[PDB]
Amino acid sequence: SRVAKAPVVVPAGVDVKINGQVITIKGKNGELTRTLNDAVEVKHADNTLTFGPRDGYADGWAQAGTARALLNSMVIGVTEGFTKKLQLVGVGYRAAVKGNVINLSLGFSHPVDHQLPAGITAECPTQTEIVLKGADKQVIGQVAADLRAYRRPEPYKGKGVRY
Amino acid sequence: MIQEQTMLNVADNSGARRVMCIKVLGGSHRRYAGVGDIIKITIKEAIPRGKVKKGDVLKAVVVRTKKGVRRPDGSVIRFDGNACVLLNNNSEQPIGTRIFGPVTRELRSEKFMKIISLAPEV
Amino acid sequence: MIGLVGKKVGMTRIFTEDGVSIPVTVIEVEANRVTQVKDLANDGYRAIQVTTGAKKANRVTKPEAGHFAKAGVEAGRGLWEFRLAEGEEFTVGQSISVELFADVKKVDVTGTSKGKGFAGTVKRWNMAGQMGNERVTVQSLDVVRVDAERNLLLVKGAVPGATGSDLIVKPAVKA
RNA sequence: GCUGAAAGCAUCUAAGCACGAAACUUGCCCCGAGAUGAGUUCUCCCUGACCCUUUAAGGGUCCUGAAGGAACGUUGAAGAC
RNA sequence: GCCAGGCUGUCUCCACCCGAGACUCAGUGAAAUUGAACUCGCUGUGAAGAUGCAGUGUACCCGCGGCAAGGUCCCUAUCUGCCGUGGGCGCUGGAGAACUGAGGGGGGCUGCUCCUAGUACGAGA
RNA sequence: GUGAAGAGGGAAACAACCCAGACCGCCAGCUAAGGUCCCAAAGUCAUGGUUAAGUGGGAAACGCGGAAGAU
Repeated sequence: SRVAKAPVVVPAGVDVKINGQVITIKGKNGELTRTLNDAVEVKHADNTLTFGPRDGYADGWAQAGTARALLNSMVIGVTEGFTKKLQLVGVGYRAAVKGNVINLSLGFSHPVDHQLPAGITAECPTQTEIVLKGADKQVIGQVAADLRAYRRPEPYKGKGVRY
Repeated sequence: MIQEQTMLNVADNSGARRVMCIKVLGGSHRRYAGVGDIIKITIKEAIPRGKVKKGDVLKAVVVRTKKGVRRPDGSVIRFDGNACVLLNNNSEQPIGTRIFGPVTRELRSEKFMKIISLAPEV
Repeated sequence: MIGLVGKKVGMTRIFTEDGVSIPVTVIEVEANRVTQVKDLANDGYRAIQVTTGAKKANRVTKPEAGHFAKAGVEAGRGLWEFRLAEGEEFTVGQSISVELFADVKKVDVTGTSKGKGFAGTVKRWNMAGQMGNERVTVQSLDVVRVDAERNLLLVKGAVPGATGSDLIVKPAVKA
């Protein structure tokens, strides 16, 4: 409700198209599409994006707020992108990266390899530091969570992969 | 080989003369025991100060089998009777430093590296 | 690589240089002629129907004679199926040698065990039944020796069937 | 568990939205189209004549007897039969 | 009346063989019972565990071989159910072969050592 | 009151539960209890409300819970 009443400013270089309930956003990073719930109406609102709950839906306000938050995140991603940093605390924890696969060794007898979804770039300024760049917050977050799940932050030394 | 209530000979200077099997280990609800298997035996006759007294319960291993045992090359080395040497759960090193009769070459196990030295007759 | 049908001949132990003689069963695998190809378009699935051996002129029924003539293969004493590995089909009239098993090291042997007489109630149910002459596949058998110029296969262990019994050897899919 | 409020905090879920226990099923192999829902593929054989009726999933007569099977013998590592 | 010892498949585990039955061939051939039987499972009720009453599922018809759930430790294993294998029949002119497969069946156990490693963690243990 | 000595319909079956006392017959119609999605004959019928859990299609005392029922 309160969050919904907040049009999000779209900077230059970002194109927004409202095809019925579908929202298609384009920017420097690349294409993005997202089918929006029918309980909220979204208009172009040049330089902004106004959300209005549809009459007859009790959950309209929360749906509109969530849609506004998602559209704002997508706009911020396409315009500049999203960056995440992960540290590996512990002796012998390597974060070798090659191609579209991240290889890690966190005390397991076998390497743990995670596939990188398309549009996600992995870099290693330091061997123990891994940085992910992606246009969509969801994809980068999911890959980071998958990497973190391999070795949970150990609650006696705080080892493993941490944000 | 061994079965229930088997009669085993003695191949050590521990003083045992007649040893009789009571239980079979090396597998739950196991039927028989082999040469390279641990068996449960007790003593029936002992010298005046034999290391084993009647009713004793301690492990043992068969060194010679009346039924005979096989080899990868088809050898079926067999002996006139069943010979067994007593072992203890702790301090596996048997008291007897002398073994009667020859021994086969299957005693190369981790714990049987100290018995191959004995038994000069092969 | 693909299943081949052969005939059991005997079993022995092949004495190795290190005195580790291994039980080997002997299969004679003549060059099996692919009689027909079963494809998705016609037969609904990928496979090959193959034969082997020779049939007496009187033993070959005219329908079978025409089937072999269409297949362009010598009339073999039996016909069998072999599911393909979704790699590629074979051509009609193609003879398959034993080189395919020369680089497998793991095969499964399917065959009919030696028949046994009347298996009474105690032997079957512990009504009466029977044992043997049942097509069963023993898995995880490694080929010991392969001789293509002699069509000889030695497989570890034992396989169902007596001397002269027909059997099949397939890639060891299960491990 | 990535962003995340409604309810300026928080939360496994309300929107976007991910892994995962030997627990269950395929996957391992055997029988299996009497599966009457009676299934799919390959091959082979028959290419005659006449008469009658209640004139049609009709009947009868002469010739023909294809492939296959069974009939019998040798019999089997097939079987009580 | 008791003890010690040797002594055999009584057993772990039973495996094969020898003679009569058990099965077929040609002939003899009686029985207890019998109201008649086109004699299925499960759920529910019933003078109270239903082959026969209400609901539901499966099953082509008929034979050959028996385990027996139905101190004479009695009462043809007659008949229900039970697996294997056969005779007849249809898959639509007939026949010989190779099979997909709706479904059903079997089992899915577990100890030790070796590298990781005397490693992460852990003040140390 | 019923059975005993009353058939028949309904309650899925059922003798004591509801309706209902069979002279015989005719391929007609109207009712009693019970039903009007079907099996199985009838409204997938009109209006005012409860029901989000298959409670209906089994359950007390007690603060919607209590609630666990027969191959």
